[PDB]
Amino acid sequence: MEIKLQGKVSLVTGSTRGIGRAIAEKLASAGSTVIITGTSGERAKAVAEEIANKYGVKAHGVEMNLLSEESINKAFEEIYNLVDGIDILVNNAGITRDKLFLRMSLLDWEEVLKVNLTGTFLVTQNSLRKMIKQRWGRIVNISSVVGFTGNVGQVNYSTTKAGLIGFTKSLAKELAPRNVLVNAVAPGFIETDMTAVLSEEIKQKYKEQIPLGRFGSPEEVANVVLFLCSELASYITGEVIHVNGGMF
Amino acid sequence: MEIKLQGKVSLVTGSTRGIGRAIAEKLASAGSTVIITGTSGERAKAVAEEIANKYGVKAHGVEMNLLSEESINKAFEEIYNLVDGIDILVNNAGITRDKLFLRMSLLDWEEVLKVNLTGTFLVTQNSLRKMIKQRWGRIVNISSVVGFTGNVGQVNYSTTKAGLIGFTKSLAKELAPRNVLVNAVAPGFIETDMTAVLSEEIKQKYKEQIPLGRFGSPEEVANVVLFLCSELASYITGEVIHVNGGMF
Amino acid sequence: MEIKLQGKVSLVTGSTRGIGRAIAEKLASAGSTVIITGTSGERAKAVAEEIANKYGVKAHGVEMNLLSEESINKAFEEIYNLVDGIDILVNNAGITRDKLFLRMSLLDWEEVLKVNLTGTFLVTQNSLRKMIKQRWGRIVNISSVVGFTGNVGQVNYSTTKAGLIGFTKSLAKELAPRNVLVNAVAPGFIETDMTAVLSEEIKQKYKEQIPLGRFGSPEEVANVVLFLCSELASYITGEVIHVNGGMF
Amino acid sequence: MEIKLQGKVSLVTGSTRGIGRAIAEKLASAGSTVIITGTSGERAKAVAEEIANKYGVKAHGVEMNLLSEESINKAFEEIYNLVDGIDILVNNAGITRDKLFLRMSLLDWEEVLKVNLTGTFLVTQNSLRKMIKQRWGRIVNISSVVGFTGNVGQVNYSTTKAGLIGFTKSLAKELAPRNVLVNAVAPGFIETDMTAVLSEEIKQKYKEQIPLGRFGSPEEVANVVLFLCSELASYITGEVIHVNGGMF
Repeated sequence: MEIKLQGKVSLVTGSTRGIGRAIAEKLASAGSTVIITGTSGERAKAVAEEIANKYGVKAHGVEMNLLSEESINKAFEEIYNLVDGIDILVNNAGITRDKLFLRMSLLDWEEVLKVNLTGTFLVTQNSLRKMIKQRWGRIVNISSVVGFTGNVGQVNYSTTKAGLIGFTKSLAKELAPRNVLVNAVAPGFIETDMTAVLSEEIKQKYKEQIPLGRFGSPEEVANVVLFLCSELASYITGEVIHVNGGMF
Repeated sequence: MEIKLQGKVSLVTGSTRGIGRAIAEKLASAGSTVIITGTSGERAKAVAEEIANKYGVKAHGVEMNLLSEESINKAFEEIYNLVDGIDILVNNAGITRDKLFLRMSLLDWEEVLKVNLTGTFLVTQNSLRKMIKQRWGRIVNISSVVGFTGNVGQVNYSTTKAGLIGFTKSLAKELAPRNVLVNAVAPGFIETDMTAVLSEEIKQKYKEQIPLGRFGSPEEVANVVLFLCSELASYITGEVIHVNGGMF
Repeated sequence: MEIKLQGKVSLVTGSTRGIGRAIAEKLASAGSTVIITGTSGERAKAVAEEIANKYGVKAHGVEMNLLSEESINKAFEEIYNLVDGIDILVNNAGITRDKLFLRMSLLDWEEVLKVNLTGTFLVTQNSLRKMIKQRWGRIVNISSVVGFTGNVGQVNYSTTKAGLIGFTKSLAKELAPRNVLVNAVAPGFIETDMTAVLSEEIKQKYKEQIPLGRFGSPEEVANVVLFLCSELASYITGEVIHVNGGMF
Repeated sequence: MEIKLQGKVSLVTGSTRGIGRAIAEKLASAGSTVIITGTSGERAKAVAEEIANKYGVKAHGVEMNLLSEESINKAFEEIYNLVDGIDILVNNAGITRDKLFLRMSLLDWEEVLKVNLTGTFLVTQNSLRKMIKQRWGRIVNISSVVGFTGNVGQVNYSTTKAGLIGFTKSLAKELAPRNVLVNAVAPGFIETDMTAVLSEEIKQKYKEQIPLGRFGSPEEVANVVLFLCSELASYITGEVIHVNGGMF
């Protein structure tokens, strides 16, 4: 029983590092052609080159700043000149602009909404063509346990991660007749190189909230995304899969 | 067992008609001073006057266009010159721009998020002062059953109604230490004057999804808001109360 | 705005103390006739008398052991010889038999299910007659936040509290056409006399999980039950109201 | 990227037909040794023989009537004489005893609870030994969309399917420190040979509730169970994965 994606093209936004990069590497490991995006076109192309060398797949990197509608449509013009179209979309790009509510600036609130909700809206609208035409497509939106539980200092981020669930369920209903499945993965506390700036004390505090007693790895999140893009998830749509070690 | 709000001041956005107006009248019937808002200041002041004559409460109407930060600030400058501060905030104002996803324009999407999420954000930030200082306050966010089930033609609206849940849960956590409770009410299918433009045909349809076999009235939603503003809801925060006749 | 239940008859199981008693007193304070039940008929009649003297309502106490179908039937035979019928049922009686799963005996498991689910089933079947005939009735099931989050040492109890949600949602659908509303209240950590046997140590701990920073009182849970039995909850059915200070 | 279970032993209850048989065949297809159970030991051994011939795996059939604690412990004595122990448990066995509530017999209620909750409790307790010892184990409980939405005529079944979620989350927390993951799969409307007795009319009615517009196949449910038993689900525990074509 193997999962193979040879012949498919996957676009993973915000994949020059962290969870997004693990997701693109995981899809590449299953045979998928992959499109890497980052706010830096140079870094995106560099990462795409590394992934192609490591797994031997066709990979392309494009600059895409989800704060700009122009940057997004422009990245897609480049994308459609490189591939026939997109079969799999993983809306991973997302930002935080943390601040206690009473003092959150309008810009901190709006940028988070602009990238996490509007950027996801635009990227998804631009990726549907081939999927609807062939009646096969997979869209996976990366949400967060915080969109379900709420989190102090992240009212903007939590609002968007919960909003993505409404986005996922509504879009899944609209696209279901075309066999394009739309789902969400909600990671809990995942270890990335950024976790390195946390004090041992704060980290143990977070781990205490986790029944498995450990942070998950980016690859463990990527594995669930891979499952949703596989033939094993053909009857799942409009669903959220929590990957948080038992925390919620 | 009496629910009384005499001495309290309630701001209900988008209350010149529909559910918003029913909420403002319900709070006034319990003795609350009320602030009515609408895109038409003239209309808001007129409604405030009718409510004041009907229930005998102190009422004020102010123009507030949630799409405009300047309008919001100007409304609050007027409010704080009329009232000592706000004890109760009901975030009811919201819009829909229904379109199938494949037919949705960036403005159809951005306008709905700007009013429903960003307008709610700004109104809430501006209404907290008195609640926090006195360690008592109630914020009720009006979501919708479609933020939970998703709905065809409403990917934008459903995203915002789901987003208000993450907003509610996160804000509830940040303000809980100050005893300011933040909850949401998620109405199902409610009969308003906007409902008459639908066929008796399409209405019987919608009713098919409702176990109680009938649409709810605006007053039935308003009654739940009243409950959340009362002493009976003193240990409830970060919660969503579904008022949908058993459909979800 | 007055919540009055004069002329209504409420059966509250397991109401000789704790949350059950607070619920019965709260309903009596709104004018309801109340029926108190306990494993000790003598104790139930005594409590009924105290409540009757304190609020001036018609109150009756009956012995009801939910583990025993014969006890249940005998209690209802007595009830229908004292009251015309039941308008409001609060399924509050329940037990815990805490054990780590690997240490749980079949009786630790079966007793908890027999009382919490099967006893609730039988009491409810026996209380519907008047509600159905008159097209008005309210059934409130007391669940618990652990039925939602799960809890170590409580696999049996959590199974029953989660089960009461499916019970509530299904029964709500079957009775909705008759206007008999079925809802659940899921208290978080509530301070009762059973609480004093815990260390100030372990209590401060539990409080750590609570945003409001305090345990709720039995009266705060009772107030929510009262709300569900009032005219303010006429469009709510098949719903769970969490009363946990923001923990879930 | 392949999923292989060679060397592992999987017990699937109620696997002589339908979804349970698809699940056992799917695990066998990935290389797992499989234990088939049914109320008829003869049919269980026959199915096990067929699966072993089709996939070439070690397979064993045992009679197990979940209505009897004696039958269950006895099946396990046979099981432990055939395999070192159990690495994967799929609690699939479940029954319905449909009846409108007001007229449901106590036996219809209790049998459903006895098999779906108590049988699952006992089977799970008997299967943990090897898992806890080696710090690797996967338990998958088959729930149902009806445990979440409720369903007319199935208050007993819905109660148990929702109860299994509390069971899953509590047990996941207790076993997480041992790396034994406990999850649930909630199928929606799945086509089995029993679906053959439904009128074309009723079936179209059900399909109308499904966005994908079709029933899922037993194999599509089995695929999700396989995912949860794979290395791709190593950070998932205490979760429910809905497999219902977008219905909920």
